[PDB]
Amino acid sequence: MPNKRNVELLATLKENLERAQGSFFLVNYQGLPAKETHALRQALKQNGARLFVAKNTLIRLALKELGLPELDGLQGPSAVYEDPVAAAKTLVQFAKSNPKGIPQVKSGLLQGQILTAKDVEALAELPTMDELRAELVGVLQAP
Amino acid sequence: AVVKLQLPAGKATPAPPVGPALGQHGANIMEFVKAFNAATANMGDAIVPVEITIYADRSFTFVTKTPPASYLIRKAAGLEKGAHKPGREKVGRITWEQVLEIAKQKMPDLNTTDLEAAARMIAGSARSMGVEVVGAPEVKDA
Amino acid sequence: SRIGRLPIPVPKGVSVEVAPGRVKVKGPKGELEVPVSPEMRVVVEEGVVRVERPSDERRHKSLHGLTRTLIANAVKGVSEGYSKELLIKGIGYRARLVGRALELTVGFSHPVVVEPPEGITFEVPEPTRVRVSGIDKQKVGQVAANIRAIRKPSAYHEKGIYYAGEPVRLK
RNA sequence: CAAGUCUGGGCUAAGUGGUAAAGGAUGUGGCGCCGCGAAGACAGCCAGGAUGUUGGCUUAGAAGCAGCCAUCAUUUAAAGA
Ligand SMILES: [Mg+2]
Ligand SMILES: [Mg+2]
Ligand SMILES: [Mg+2]
Ligand SMILES: [Mg+2]
Ligand SMILES: [Mg+2]
Ligand SMILES: [Mg+2]
Repeated sequence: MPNKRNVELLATLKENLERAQGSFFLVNYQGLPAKETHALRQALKQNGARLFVAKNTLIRLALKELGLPELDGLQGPSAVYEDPVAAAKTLVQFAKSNPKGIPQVKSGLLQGQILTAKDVEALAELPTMDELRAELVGVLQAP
Repeated sequence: AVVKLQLPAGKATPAPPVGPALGQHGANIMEFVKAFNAATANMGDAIVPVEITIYADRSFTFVTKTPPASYLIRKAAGLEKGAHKPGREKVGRITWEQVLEIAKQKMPDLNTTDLEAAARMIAGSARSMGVEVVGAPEVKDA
Repeated sequence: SRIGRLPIPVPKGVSVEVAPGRVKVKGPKGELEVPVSPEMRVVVEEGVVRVERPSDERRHKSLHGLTRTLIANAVKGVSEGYSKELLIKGIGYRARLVGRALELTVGFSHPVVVEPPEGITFEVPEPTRVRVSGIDKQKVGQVAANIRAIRKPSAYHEKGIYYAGEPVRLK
């Protein structure tokens, strides 16, 4: 039982759980047809905005560590993510949607503090609730 | 996929292997022996890559993003007309002055941009050619 | 690890009888007896049929996998048991059907007339290719063997009767 | 061919027995050690294995696969010019 240094500095480096607060965290695999998405091997000199390895290593037992509340997007645990630039700019910089560029990227599970589901359709399709919040300055009660 | 070249220094040569073999390749070759001929014109021979693409039909694609790995080598760097028995003799020795930022041209695409990257990439067929050249006198850890 | 001997096979439109040293399959495409060892209980269960062995020693284990694969194979037997391509590469070479019988020409002073044994059926759609309809598995793989053996498939030249792959070609 | 198809335990599938060695062997049975494994090993199979590239040296060209050789260096789940 080495528990090889492949798990040791790649078991999170306890990072992104405490880095770019370790929640909102969500969907979408360790890899499928390698042509398209991208800033794959291009996030300026690192892959600080992607991940490297190991579904069995960390996710099975890593632990509860470092949070924000519950859950649930679409589904549950098999393969996940890493970034600081979540739901709004999570999708003007990566992972467009439905199906995608390449052939239709697939699946994962989330947990932030905004109460609800899917994480694909309404939250993650270049939704400019930044440029449609100068719409609220007179809405819902005013004369 | 769809890849080959056109070269060497200037006055492009569509020879029996370098451009008359454009049949079931792209075939609009009267005006595009001239729209590449300013994209390898007035640069100088050391390698000068050629990027060529695929289509549904017949013409009009891109050229190149960088000529590295022996080019910014044998202009003035490393004095590397790196003679036969590729050289454990110092066929020519430098530092990272005509290697590191002679080409920040490298930065378009080798997937790592910050310069211990495609700098030391092109010090592959330059630096480790027998005389692994030097980047410093070895930083002095402390 | 992960032995071919003790998984559990399959249902749905096929029979099973267990004599003490033979199992009779008898599904929709015909029937297949399976000569089988008289050690090795072959116990039949719901829509599956496992085989277990009386000891766990080197000589009983080899007999275990064999008798599983032997039954399973007779069950895909009685549902689509045929196979075997025989693409006929090379220039003068053409196969054709006459009667129930295959007559192929691979460059001798004569055509070679194969006839099909029972439970075997010849197909030559597109006559540089000839498929073998079979129920069994091993009689099928045989008649395809024999057909292939008639002509080469060299080894210096892409002529002969070919299964699949293999550009071998020495020069 | 006189007296056990005697009694318990295990071995061998060669008619060895009923023989001849160096040497060999996933025959087979038994005692050991050591390596890797349910933070998931060994088979398979599913996916990806590059760029600048043609590495330089030789060169109608070798662009891993005609070669004599510096065989780099980043990058990166991971990929030997
Ligand atoms: Mg007597
Ligand atoms: Mg006795
Ligand atoms: Mg004897
Ligand atoms: Mg003898
Ligand atoms: Mg011996
Ligand atoms: Mg043994």
